[PDB]
Amino acid sequence: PHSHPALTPEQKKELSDIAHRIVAPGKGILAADESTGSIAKRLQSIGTENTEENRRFYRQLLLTADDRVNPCIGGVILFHETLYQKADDGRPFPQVIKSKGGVVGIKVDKGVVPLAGTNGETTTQGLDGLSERCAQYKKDGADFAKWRCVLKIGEHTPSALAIMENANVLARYASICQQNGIVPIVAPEILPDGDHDLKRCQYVTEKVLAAVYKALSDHHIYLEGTLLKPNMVTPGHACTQKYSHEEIAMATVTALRRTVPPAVTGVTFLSGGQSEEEASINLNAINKCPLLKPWALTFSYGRALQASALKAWGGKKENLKAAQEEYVKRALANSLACQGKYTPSGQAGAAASESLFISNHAY
Amino acid sequence: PHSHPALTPEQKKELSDIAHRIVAPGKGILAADESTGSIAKRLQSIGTENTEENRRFYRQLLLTADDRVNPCIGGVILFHETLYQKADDGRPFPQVIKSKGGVVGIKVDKGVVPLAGTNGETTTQGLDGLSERCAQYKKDGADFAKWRCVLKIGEHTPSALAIMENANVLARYASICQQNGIVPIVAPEILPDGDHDLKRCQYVTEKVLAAVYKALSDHHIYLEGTLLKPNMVTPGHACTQKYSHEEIAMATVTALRRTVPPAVTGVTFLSGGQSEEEASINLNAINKCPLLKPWALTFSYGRALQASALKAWGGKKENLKAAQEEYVKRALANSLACQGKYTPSGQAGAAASESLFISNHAY
Amino acid sequence: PHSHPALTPEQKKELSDIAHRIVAPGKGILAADESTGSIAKRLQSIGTENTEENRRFYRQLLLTADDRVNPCIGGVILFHETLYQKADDGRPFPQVIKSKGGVVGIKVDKGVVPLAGTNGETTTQGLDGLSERCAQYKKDGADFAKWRCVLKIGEHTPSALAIMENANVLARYASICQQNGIVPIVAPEILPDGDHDLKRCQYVTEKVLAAVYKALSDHHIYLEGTLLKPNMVTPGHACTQKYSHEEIAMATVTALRRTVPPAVTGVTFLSGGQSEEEASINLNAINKCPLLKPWALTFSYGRALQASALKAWGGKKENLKAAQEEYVKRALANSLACQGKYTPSGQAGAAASESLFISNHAY
Amino acid sequence: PHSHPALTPEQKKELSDIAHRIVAPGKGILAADESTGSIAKRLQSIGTENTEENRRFYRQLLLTADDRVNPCIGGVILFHETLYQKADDGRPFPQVIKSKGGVVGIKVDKGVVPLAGTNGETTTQGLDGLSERCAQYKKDGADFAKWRCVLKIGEHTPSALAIMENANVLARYASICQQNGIVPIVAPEILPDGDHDLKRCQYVTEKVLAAVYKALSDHHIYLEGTLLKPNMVTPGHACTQKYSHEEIAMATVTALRRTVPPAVTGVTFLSGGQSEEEASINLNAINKCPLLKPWALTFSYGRALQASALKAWGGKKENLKAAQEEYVKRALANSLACQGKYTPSGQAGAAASESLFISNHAY
Repeated sequence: PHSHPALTPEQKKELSDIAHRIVAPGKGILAADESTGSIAKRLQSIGTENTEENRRFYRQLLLTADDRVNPCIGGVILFHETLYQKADDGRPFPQVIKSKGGVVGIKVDKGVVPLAGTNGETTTQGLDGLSERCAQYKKDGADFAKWRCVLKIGEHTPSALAIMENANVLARYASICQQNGIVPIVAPEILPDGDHDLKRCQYVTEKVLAAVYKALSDHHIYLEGTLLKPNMVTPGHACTQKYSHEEIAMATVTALRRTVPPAVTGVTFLSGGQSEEEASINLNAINKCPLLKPWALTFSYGRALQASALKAWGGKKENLKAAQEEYVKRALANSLACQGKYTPSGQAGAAASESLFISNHAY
Repeated sequence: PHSHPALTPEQKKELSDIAHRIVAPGKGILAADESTGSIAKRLQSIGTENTEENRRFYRQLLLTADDRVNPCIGGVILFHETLYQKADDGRPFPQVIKSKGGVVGIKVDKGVVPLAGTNGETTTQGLDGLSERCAQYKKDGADFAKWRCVLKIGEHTPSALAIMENANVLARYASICQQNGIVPIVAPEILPDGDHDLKRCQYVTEKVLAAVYKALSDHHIYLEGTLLKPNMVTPGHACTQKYSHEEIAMATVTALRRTVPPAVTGVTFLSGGQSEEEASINLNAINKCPLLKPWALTFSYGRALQASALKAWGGKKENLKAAQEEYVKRALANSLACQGKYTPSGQAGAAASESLFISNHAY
Repeated sequence: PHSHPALTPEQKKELSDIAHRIVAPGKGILAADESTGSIAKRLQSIGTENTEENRRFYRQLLLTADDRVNPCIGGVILFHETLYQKADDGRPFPQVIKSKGGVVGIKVDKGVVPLAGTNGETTTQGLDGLSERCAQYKKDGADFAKWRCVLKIGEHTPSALAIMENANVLARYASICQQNGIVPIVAPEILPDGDHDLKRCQYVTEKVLAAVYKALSDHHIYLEGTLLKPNMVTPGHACTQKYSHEEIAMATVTALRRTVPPAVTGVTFLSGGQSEEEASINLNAINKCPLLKPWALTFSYGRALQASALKAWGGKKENLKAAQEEYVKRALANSLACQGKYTPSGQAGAAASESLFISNHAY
Repeated sequence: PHSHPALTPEQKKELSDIAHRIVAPGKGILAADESTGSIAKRLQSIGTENTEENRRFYRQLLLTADDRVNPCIGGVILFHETLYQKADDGRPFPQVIKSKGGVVGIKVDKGVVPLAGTNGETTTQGLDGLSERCAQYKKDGADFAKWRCVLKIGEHTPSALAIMENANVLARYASICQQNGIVPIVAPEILPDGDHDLKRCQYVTEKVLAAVYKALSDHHIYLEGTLLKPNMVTPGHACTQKYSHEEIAMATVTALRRTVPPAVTGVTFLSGGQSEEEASINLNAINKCPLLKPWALTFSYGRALQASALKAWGGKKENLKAAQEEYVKRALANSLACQGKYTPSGQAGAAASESLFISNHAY
């Protein structure tokens, strides 16, 4: 085929600049774009209600930390509502993140819907009018975006149709984003559920990353103006055989090494149902693995960067300072891990009180 | 490759029923689903401004036609606004049609959107919420829907990307429609512009369809409960090469046979700017073709049915008899054509009616 | 693709004329292409000497079937060896086939080879220097040729790579043939092995059939000059449920209706371990299935038309006239079968055969 | 999809070992696999008869030089013929090559065959018997194989079919090599013929390479035990534009970086028709590209090493030492180039080269 410049060289420069500012060495992303119902679950768990004012409050907390976290966070992923929310001193949240030293992010997908004739599979929707939302959002104060899809490993899942769909739908969204100066973060989230061991996870991950990078090539997306946010190679949470961080490190680096091109600027690992300490330890391990790593390997933790701070606040407005402090600490730990310079804090077991959910309820 | 029934015998049986009723021998489709804008223009050229009760009376005129049209009409495709309009007595339009023996349909796409670095090509949107909307429409009166995808022929069009995407989006629309118990029509309209010859048009038509039914397969579409709305096979509007209606017939059926599996219940053609008489002549020829045709070949005419009828409107109820019979005659002509029973009927009348150039400043 | 003629109108016709003459009403193909090894399996199994002469005799035995067989046989496929073999009357085998009114065909494939990473599934080799061979074969008296690609239904098979590989390989073989003026017989044979039921067999047959034709489109294959040689949709040879001949028929017709374009001239069927009369019953049932099938449903049986003949023969040249009559008998039956006019006296038939699964000793 | 191993750790390791040995710092590949007809091109030129005698003596001349270039050549590819020839010492050529400290490789493909419906595009053959052959070659001393794929850019080429077909045939070739302990060097050769610009070539390159590795994924290939032999991104032979060596590099490295997985152990650039001098200059430049280059960039040159050495021969025995020192000369400078340590840019205007398409005679 032959030439048809989708983006101008000027636009290309913009995307590269931004995509590169986010994944700077030592920085990572804080994912605080949880939807209304989702976050409602968090407030219920402690003893707090889920009101507008409260939401505005909790957010303001993580967002008002001291400048220790400044060289640690390259970006934050906000929820639509939060975008137009003001601080106590009247400062708009988007601007307040700017003052710290990071870029504004915004979730844009409109939830997953089911696929007919598949063993409980889904694809994500939300393309209708996307470009308009992006032009407006760029104007309002956001620079990049996050779009998620959900795949699961099982007997004979994911399906050819599922990997096919999501990978093309992700490329589709990506194209739109760039035409509006928005760096797209592609998130091919695989479920850590099941009795599949580590081997099966690595196998599934590769074939996915292959499917996603081909779809993007066909779609003419500017790789340098993108980011990848995948799951680490890990067995099902119900799996029997335990593995070491070294094995978890090797497996993850290997799959990416065989599927992610060096044009890609960064791989931002999500939390993935892991506790705070595990997340950090795995991040450090991945950045220690003796293999050639051309792209920055950082994090994009949601609750993995919160947990403590959450129950620290506990609704009790007076518990503010202590909470914020806990979170700041978790930020430093990660800043160190993404650069292979972190060391464990404690080998006891203060991690997750709802870990494997199959035996006797959850929400 | 493990199957999963997206539909049960009961689900299937229903979709297969609605499809056979609309394409029943003699019956064709009335596509009067023009958007508020597109119809505003149609009205303005006869002293009628873009006002609701105008376009509500216009929709009523056609709908309130003498029972002679009952058989000619298998199905009527409506728009959101019209679907919720009542006739001058109290009964809503869905019921006016149902009492006449036709089946109700609804247009559900949300227009087109520019593509990822292509040659001015596009893809169609409208998947968000489609699911609930399909159920609300079912509850309200729609038993079938319409989605339109537009292709273009050129030195490098349609592109490989173009074909793939437009085919994937139609299949996703199709599935969701079938779950909600609504028959989905697939309309992959190629453009009749440019100086492309008949062979060019035919050949392009062949690639796109092959990929379409192949896309339908991958999503597990119940072929028997669907309708294909293709652009008839003809050269470009700028072509200087004359062709008989016979040649045009051949290119059409030949193209169909090679890509349309016999499971498909019916194929309804579009006009494409061609005069209503010619649309009827061509349609009649396609049906007189010696080649075996396993699927019904009828019509879905909008302009080719409203042209003259509207052209004979002056203001109120005066032409509310003159106009009706006009469209009635056209229904009676096309009903014969879908049966190879349309006597040539030499067009020995006044000029064709759409946008006729008597433009200076009259009287 | 703008439009690039890969075949001329002159070229096309020749293909379609040969393609049609083979599948005329009553006609069917005799697949006596039992290779040097595969024949030994059925020759030196019963002690009969495996030798070129004995092989030479056997063929001429079937090839001398009087004029009664003529109308029943459209074409005969031979092994490379038999092509260059003459008869006792000094005449070379091809000339005799032709004087009978049948077309001469030959197997061009070079056997299957396993794929690394699959669960026992294979692909086929044999394209090297095929054009050269096709020229020599046309030159030598051959008008058509066949190539087989075998697939298997299992726990997780067939795999996407299986479907993809065998399908794209068939399309290549076909385009080589068409250029040399050779009618190709695509043969996606799915083996009846495994404890899978009827519906399952239909499902995996549907996807395999959708893939094959999409590939041909991409390769610019002329469907009007080809023949499809598939297997019948039946349960595995280890199923617990018995089904009626009407079921296998309805399952077979519906599947083809959902995948094969009306442009395809004919479909030749495989025996697949069926009894001679069982294959006969089935072929007759498919021809009377109330669904509208647009193609010629005929046979391409080998063992099913040759079983009794070998046995009747006994290696004694003195049983000649008996052995032939066994073949002739079967040809007639299936001649009546390929057109739904074959009913055993009484007009009621046998359903099951083995039943070593549909009883008590299966649980 | 489902997990299915193809190679054991035993095989993987051995594969990586040979691969890394070849693409070692300072080492590159000598391509002396010139078929009888190809050899007859220049042997006739240097007044020497085309006989196995001098053909043997020529290849010998290349091997029997001084060990000053041993660190230079890591691999040598020959023709089937030379594999079983011997030197004046009495020992076989592969012995000579092994003792000299180099890996023996052989060409397995059987030329290019034309594809119908295309604008003069081909695809390679050879797969038949491949496995049996490679087994024979390895036992004989061969360790790596070569397969040439051809791709010409044009106003209508490469076509999807050309890119699809050719990529899968390479995946097939590799898989078989792996199962036989042979390291497959895949090479999608882009042709410099045409008037096209530098950007156009890069655009196509990126598309091709994306399709190549995608196919490698589905076929379950071990990329660590594979090598890539691509062309450098340059303008067409009839391009009226002038480009600087560094600019040529940039474009080439970007194409690779945008599509090639870190897993790929080495990238052996093909001569492509440049003068020995610039072949080294461009390769040299490519290594000075400040962008991250995670895979060895080296050479796979034939004429680019033998060119001057041929002139210094012309079928004479008195010039043994003569011709040799020219080869040693060529090899060394390229070892330095593969290290980015070859004399910088400057020598571009003392002699210039064939570029009549850039003078006033191109109008």
